[PDB]
Amino acid sequence: NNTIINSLISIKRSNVFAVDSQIPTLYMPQYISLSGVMTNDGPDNQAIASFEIRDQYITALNHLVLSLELPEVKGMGRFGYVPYVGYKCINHVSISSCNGVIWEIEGEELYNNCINNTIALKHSGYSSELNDISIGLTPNDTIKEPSTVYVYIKTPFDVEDTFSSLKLSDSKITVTVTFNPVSDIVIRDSSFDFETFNKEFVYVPELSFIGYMVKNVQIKPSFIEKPRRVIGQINQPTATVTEVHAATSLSVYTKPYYGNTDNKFISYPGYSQDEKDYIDAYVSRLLDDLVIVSDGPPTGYPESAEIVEVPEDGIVSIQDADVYVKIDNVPDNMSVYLHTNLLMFGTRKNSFIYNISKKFSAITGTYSDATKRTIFAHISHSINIIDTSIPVSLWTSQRNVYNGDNRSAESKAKDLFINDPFIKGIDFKNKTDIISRLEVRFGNDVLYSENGPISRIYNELLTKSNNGTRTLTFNFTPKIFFRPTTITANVSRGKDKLSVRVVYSTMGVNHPIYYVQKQLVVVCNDLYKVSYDQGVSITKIM
Amino acid sequence: NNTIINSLISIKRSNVFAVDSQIPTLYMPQYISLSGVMTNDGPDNQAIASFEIRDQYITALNHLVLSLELPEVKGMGRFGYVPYVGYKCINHVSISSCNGVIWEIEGEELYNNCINNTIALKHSGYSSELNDISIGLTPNDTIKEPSTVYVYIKTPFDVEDTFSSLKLSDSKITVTVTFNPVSDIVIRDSSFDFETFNKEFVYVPELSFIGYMVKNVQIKPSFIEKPRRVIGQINQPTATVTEVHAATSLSVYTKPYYGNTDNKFISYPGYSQDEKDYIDAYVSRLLDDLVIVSDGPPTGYPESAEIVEVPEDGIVSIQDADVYVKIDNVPDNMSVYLHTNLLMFGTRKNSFIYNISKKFSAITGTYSDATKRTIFAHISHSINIIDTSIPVSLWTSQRNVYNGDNRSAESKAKDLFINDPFIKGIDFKNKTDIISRLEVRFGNDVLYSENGPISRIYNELLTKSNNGTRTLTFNFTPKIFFRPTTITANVSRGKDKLSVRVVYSTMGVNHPIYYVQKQLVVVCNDLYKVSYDQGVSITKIM
Amino acid sequence: NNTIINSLISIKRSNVFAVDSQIPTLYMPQYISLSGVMTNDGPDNQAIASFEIRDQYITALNHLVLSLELPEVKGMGRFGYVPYVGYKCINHVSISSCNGVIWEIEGEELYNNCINNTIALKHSGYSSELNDISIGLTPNDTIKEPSTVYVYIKTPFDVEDTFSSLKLSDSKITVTVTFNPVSDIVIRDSSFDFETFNKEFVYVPELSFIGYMVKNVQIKPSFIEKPRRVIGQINQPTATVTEVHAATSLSVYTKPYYGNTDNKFISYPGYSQDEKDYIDAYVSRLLDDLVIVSDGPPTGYPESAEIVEVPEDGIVSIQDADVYVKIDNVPDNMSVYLHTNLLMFGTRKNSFIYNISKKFSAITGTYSDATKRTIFAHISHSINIIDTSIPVSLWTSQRNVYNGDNRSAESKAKDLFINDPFIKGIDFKNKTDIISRLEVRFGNDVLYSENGPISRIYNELLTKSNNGTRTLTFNFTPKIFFRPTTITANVSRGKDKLSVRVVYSTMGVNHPIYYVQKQLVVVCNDLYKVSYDQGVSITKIM
Repeated sequence: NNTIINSLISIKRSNVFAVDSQIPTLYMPQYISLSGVMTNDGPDNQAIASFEIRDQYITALNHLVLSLELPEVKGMGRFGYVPYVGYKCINHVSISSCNGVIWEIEGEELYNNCINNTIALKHSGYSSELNDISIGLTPNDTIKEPSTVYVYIKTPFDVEDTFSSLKLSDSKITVTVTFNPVSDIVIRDSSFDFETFNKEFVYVPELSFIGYMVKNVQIKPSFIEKPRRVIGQINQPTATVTEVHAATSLSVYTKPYYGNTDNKFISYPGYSQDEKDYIDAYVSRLLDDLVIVSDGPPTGYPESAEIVEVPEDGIVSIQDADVYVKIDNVPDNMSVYLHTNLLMFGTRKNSFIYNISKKFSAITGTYSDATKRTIFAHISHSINIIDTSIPVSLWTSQRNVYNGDNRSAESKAKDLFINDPFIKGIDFKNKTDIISRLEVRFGNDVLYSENGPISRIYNELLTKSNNGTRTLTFNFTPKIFFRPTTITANVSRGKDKLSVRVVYSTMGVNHPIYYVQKQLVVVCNDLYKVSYDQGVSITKIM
Repeated sequence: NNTIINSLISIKRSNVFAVDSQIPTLYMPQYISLSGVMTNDGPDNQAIASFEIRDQYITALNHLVLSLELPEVKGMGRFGYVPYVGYKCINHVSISSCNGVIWEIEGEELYNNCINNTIALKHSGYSSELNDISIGLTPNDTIKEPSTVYVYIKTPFDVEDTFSSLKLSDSKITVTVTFNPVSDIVIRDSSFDFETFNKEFVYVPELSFIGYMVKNVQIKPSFIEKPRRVIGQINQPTATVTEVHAATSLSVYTKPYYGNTDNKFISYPGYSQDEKDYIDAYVSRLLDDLVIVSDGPPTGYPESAEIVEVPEDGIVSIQDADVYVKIDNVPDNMSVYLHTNLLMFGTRKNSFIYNISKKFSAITGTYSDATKRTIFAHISHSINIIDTSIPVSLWTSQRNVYNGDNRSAESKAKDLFINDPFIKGIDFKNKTDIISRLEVRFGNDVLYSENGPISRIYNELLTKSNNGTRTLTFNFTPKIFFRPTTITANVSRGKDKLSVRVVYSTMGVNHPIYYVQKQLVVVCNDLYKVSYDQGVSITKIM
Repeated sequence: NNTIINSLISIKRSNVFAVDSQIPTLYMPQYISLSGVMTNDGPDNQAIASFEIRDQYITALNHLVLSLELPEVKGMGRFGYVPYVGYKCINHVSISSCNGVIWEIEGEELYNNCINNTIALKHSGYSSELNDISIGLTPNDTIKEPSTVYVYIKTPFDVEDTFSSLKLSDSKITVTVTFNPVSDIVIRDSSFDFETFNKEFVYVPELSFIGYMVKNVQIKPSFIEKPRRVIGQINQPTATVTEVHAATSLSVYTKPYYGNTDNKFISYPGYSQDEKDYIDAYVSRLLDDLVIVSDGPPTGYPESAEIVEVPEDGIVSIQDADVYVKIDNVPDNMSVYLHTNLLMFGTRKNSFIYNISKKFSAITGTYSDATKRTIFAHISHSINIIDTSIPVSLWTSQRNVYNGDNRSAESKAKDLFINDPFIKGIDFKNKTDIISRLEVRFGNDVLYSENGPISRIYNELLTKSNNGTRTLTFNFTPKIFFRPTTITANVSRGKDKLSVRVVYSTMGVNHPIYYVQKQLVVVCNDLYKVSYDQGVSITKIM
């Protein structure tokens, strides 16, 4: 061993075993919490909370956390909050000064920036207590107990802590939070008295931040990135963000538009949010009408329903599709029935039929004489996240030549209103990639084009995220310590804008998901200079 | 595309594409492992392992890892290790030189610092193999096979690798590990011969660390943070840490005190540690006594037990509560019975009753003729984490007007001794927040006060942790490269101390968990200067 | 509160609230994707894709991503891709210039470097769509739909983004990807027409990278680490990497060699890759032959099979082992049977026996008259990851004194060919540590020796990984900004090499897994200097 030590044993070297331990600026942090001023004026009387931060001792601040006291939900229907309820109820956030807006973000973009922060996401409300679809039995029954959720309003001032902090520069800072209508953050059946709930519900907010009391602060200018959103017209595959002079990134995604529907869906998995969870919740809801053990032909189904007695061999053939169903402990007086067309969709009477019953291979279970119901054991099916994301209105579409919804009255009563504001793609999990081509143009010249989502793969790799978006990043320079790298305009050559064009993929004219309306969302991060001369001021880089 | 590359094309610029690649200090790392010296003197003859580090070539060190050789557990009872068994058996760790203690930590605080390190936590012993509750059948049977567990003793010397490393100078460094009783790290039934196990069990430790052999080390002074904790009096909502002169943080949490009990609990979920897992383990244990299938009235239950035959409609009414129990394949000669008061608690006769049977709404299952038992299918219940965290001693408490434990002898035999040293709150998962208010005072002046756990929300956000504590951090300055920012005393004004006052929520005099004793835990991180002049020396900042 | 802000209120201090915001090098990033040139000119017509990056505008590059287009798999057998299919089909990657190879890696080492990057791993092909063992029913049936996977080729140029980027000193850079045969990345039964699949399968690659267009680049030299591996002779417990002059790390692991077998295994868990998942998949496959309900003695099993009728008390004794099997709803004309020796191994008659039936304690379930099969409720067993990792060839081994595979013809038909190239250890999860002692020698001198895998514990702790390897790291100096610390050679003493010796564990008294052939793997990271005098050049540090 000693011979290797002697093999170890003159150049100028950097000390990697000691540090010169520099003394920082003298400061003292403090967690400050303020109650706001609530306003409900004009646009559908929307809720706006205003917080004024004016202190001679608060020199700088960062890490904004908005808390919300959710009330006790009493009643008789089925009710649950959407996952991350705290983020979903934020429509817009705006930080301002005497000189105007310093930074502002749309609710969905704040969520998108925090999507990879599991801690922040939990805090906003991701619990079985909140997200499970609870049931009221009596008019005085408690559906949900009161709860407090915490929303981390991630800002550019948190990146490098004290270094990136917002300096107040002897000015009043006003944080303004615009809320989404409570209908958005709630999942309910028709049975629930939403009318009374909507009237009585009030957002109860409190803004908290980390304040810094700094002795002899030496302020210098900085740069900030402001996200700017462009939502295209319904089913328009283009968006243009004008006046692009110094952008650090460009993000592209799609959103479904459910305005052509009642926002009612057959099932929701609640707290369990995996792709398998959405599917299982759906299959579970259909099974009660799909396999019926009755004496004799089942009653209470539309005349359009084709309920067939299962043969001795257990195989029911629905055209090309074969469904094997074998139920144990069936009474001698009863028979096993299969609903041959629970949900079906067709463009013409001679067209291809999209039938949900055809999506089942094998159904096995045991009948309970005690509870007079079937307890399914093993199911073989080809159901997917797209089926679970079909608004019930699209099965009943004018475009559908058949009845479409052949379920029982009971099943239809259990349908849920889902108005989740932050849905992407055409499914609840944004699994299906509906973009075949992406084309970005700086002016009239093609800046980037792709077929596969390589820009999404890079976005996920570079940010270590499981939920990325097709993103072009122009800045690979360290934040705060350097002026960000940007795509830079040439007004003379008319390179004032970024135009995005997509080429969507298609399904059969016979799949209800074909009729889901899409909107293209383009997000641009513009570079701004922060000056602290006469209070806090921001200037667009040009 | 070329017009955009021409749109890209004199200011002083920082090179972001090249680096000057500076030569570091000449060193050679080495993984060194040492066997210690075991001592069992004085306080209940507690186990203390001592490791002496001194090598003409070891210049500096970091990343301490304690290996523990767990023996083969042979015998007849039910036995399991606590999750993260390696951390749980550490009572205290102390690094010291000829000049005295350099750094020391209480076992629970070392665990708290490593709670967000999933890798370190797995290494300490978190598996099906160690943490499941295993069963012995013969006196020579193997309950547990031998295993090695690795405990990462996180120190302030690992933060910035070689830069933050502990320099040994020429002094002898002594690492001293104080071990908790084996009783603490084991979960067992009464059937297990713990008496023989306790006598025969010996901690078998080995300390490993990364040692650096540095040629011509140039040592400079440093700063280190030392955690200091104060445990309040049983049930007292106050604690004070005296002599606070330069603290970087203050943390507040509570701990249950189970000294007033036998430390016996009805159930443990083993390796599965989710809130649902604790609850499911509990429900599973109760169900065997809760719904009985017998010919006729069930036998072998206390006279105080009220077992009722389930009516034809399947609904059994226990006062206000309605329990629906429908079991399939019941023999013709037998009936279904419900235990109306399995577990009961009352402080007064003909007054409020905490009844565990009332916590069930629906119970379905099928009777097995082959194994003469019920295989429960679906259970609707309101059992919580608190219920699963009630010691069984409290159900039998002298406060209790009722017998309380109306379970079978068989059920009671399956109860488990749990002595896990690192339990927080009043439940096994520290879910229930028992602090309504927190008030911190620097001297006589209020430094901070809160109602909601905002300080915990910030602690979780700032440290990216799922298991935070109400913490006030005063240092937001980068570690190692800067002198930490601290709350600084003014002895003249009497600002020598930090006094914590909480306000506890209450469960109610008729809830068995009301009788769980609490302890306030206040943790203060004091700033210290490290000098390497005459061996390693530390000096408290004042 | 104000008295504490006055308690806050001259030394030179570092500004922690402002930054001088330095302007970076003027650049513009771009995501570039190129189609390659496919070659199959030996050794065994192995597929080699070549990508040439020659651009007057591309100054530097990093973040290489290989996309592969997987075709539609049509046919009749059972087929599934291996988890992380994208990484598994890479045999070798080589980046080179006019001056030769700059950096190259063996496919397994690229995977090992990316094993802790969950995002990259998902992208390469980890999904129920890709990894589930799918079934074809007709010769025209679609087993797998077409899919695209993305393989992140992690290089030393991504570490510090633009700073660590590969500069192209106006030279053509050629990326060369060598592909493993498609057999390696596929899991199939005998029924599948692999012959036609292998003929028709073609790798369809596309290389993507982040190019940087830099104005007035100021290039400086750098250092790079190149992984180099040596695979020992079959069952030889030693390996030696020659010409070691400046290594930053040394890694040691073993690989099973399944060449002495048909690469057929009884079960695979598909997408579900937990240790429990592998075990459950295995137990599920054995159960159909383990507990038989027939009239009367079961038929279609080898004469060597010992199938016993389960007694009234339900307990069947297989020597020391007791198996309790209780099946419900068994017809009056039928009996319950237990296969006493489903799989048995021995190298000597009337000596030790490894019997898989003996690894079961209890088996319960209910017979379905409807599907004429047993639905197993609860199983008590002692089956582990090793048992699921034993090739069927070892049961049929010449050394085996018994028949070995006493399963039904049906069971044997469901066996799967697994040729996963990146298997470590002797089990599918590399859980079992088969090294009792490790000894590393730099020349003739012992550099390091250990018994337990402390080097693996440190590797996992230091890199924050769940799947580490026994690794000695010599560099603890920050990458890019410093010349890496290395173990240095002394050619005179013959310290030119690193010689590793291992003592494999006996793996138990009579385990078939002891006859799985092992290959000791040693990986060395050699330090290379990157120079740009004329084009891009590398030089091995000596």
